[PDB]
Amino acid sequence: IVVDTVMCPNMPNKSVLLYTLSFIYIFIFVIGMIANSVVVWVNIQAKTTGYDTHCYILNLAIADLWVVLTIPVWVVSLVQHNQWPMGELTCKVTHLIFSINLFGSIFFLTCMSVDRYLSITYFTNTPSSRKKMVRRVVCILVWLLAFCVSLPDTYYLKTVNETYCRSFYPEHSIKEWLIGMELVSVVLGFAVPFSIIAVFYFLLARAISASSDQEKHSSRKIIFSYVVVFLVCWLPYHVAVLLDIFSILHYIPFTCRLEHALFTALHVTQCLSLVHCCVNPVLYSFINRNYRYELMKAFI
Amino acid sequence: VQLVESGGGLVQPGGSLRLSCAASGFNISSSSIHWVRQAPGKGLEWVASISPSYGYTSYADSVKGRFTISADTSKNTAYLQMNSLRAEDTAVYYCARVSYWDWTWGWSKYEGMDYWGQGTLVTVS
Amino acid sequence: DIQMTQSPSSLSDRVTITCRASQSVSSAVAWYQQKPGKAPKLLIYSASSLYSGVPSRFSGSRSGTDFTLTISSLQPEDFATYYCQQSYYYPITFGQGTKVE
Amino acid sequence: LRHQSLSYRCPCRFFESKHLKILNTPNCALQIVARLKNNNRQVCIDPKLKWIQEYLEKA
Repeated sequence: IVVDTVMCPNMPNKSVLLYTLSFIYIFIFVIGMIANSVVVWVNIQAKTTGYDTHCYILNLAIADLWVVLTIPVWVVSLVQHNQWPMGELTCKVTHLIFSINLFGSIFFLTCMSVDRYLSITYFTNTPSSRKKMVRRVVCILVWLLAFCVSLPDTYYLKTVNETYCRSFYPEHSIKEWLIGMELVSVVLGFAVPFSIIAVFYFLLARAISASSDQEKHSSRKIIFSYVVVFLVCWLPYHVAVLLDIFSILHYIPFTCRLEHALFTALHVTQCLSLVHCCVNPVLYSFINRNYRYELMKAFI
Repeated sequence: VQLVESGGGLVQPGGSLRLSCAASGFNISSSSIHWVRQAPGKGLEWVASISPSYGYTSYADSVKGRFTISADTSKNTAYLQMNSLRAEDTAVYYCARVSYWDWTWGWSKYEGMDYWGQGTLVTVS
Repeated sequence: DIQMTQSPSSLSDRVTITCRASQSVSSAVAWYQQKPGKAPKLLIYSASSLYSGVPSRFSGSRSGTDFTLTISSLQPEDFATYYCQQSYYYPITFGQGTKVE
Repeated sequence: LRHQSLSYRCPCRFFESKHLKILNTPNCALQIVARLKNNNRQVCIDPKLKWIQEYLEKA
């Protein structure tokens, strides 16, 4: 055989990229916090008004609030070229909060998609008490499920010349864990909720079309807008992650430029993914006239 | 959206009788149809309801089991079918609609019965 | 049934109809107006939100289990047996009727 | 999901026990990549292995 040596020189604009990401992340932090906080407040006040206010909406806002709230720790670590200045216990705690809440928010979207179709067909002769009970049961189940999937990553997350905190997975399964976990994150994050989103919005569009009274008040386009926005937020990031996995397994031949491209791509798409939590309030709450009226009341 | 009742008449106790609430307009499987009886010189009392999507009926205790409610979605109409007639049953039977629109959903409210018929008089002589 | 005590059952103008509930029912009450030999017309669904084509004189409120329909100035279309309803729990339970003479 | 701080940019975040491509990255030190006859898949090898280090220093 022969050994080819590829000297990989330091990339020029790495510092610039990290500064740019911090610059985007601050905007994510501000907009996400503000949006979610006002939604939670308005949600509480709407129950007072006598509205059948969805439990799911309140929960979605809370879940997004937490994800957005774990941003500063990531920013601090990122500026120092992913070096870790905090403690191991800090690393574990921040990661667990980030993970549980992120999965939970996505799951609440999925619940709402199903709930639209159920509200038109099934729930219309169902007691008010019974539907509220169903929402509460689902709310507990989503939090529990979110907690369950988040836990393994935090367990193996341990702070490791230069200090970094990066998860060290079991000796004989390092590979397995890494790859496995991310794919679960991809499917549960995007494939499963996108499928649900598409199906129950296609059905919703069909149902509204069959109706004549409904379609006057409900736009046809906005239904598909929900589907397309979800697609846009998640697909690039998961593609970037998959490309990274391919490069590691070298089905993409190594180039210093390829590494630079991956580094840039992962970071940019990470910003796009984190924009998801900001955009969640707009789709389900802001469109509705009722929310706007309540929000005006709350504001004054 | 118009409701017209066809039925009523004089029918001896222990009998049966059917009423129809013909609906012209709205999809009747995206709304629940309820019946409310006003007994002569006495208060209202809920009678029956149906969500035709899954045929999810629901009846008041007084008429529980002994009345039946069945709907057709092909032509919008709901049918209240009575059995075991009594003086209790003597009333003017109105058909009412609880309506729904999916434009709002997440910031919904607890709607009442809004589109009401004109009612047929059932007498149990 | 989840009982409701609607009072007074006779009335005559500042008309208030107070409806108490046996259990906490949360804004699923309804009020009505059935003119004699004519089907009811909705006046207030939820607990304070009027239905379309229902005048501004009608005003709902919830004070726990003490719901109330208010008519600040009475009109000759208001002589009807108003029936308190709750739909929070099924069976849907109607009041005792509030005749307005 | 994991933030990129938790999975810092390396050529591989795992190691295994013909041709070698040798990556001298300023990030996660010296790394190895090794062809496999399994599917032409190539993954990193331990950069603490002795004859690996001797080869790296030699080259």
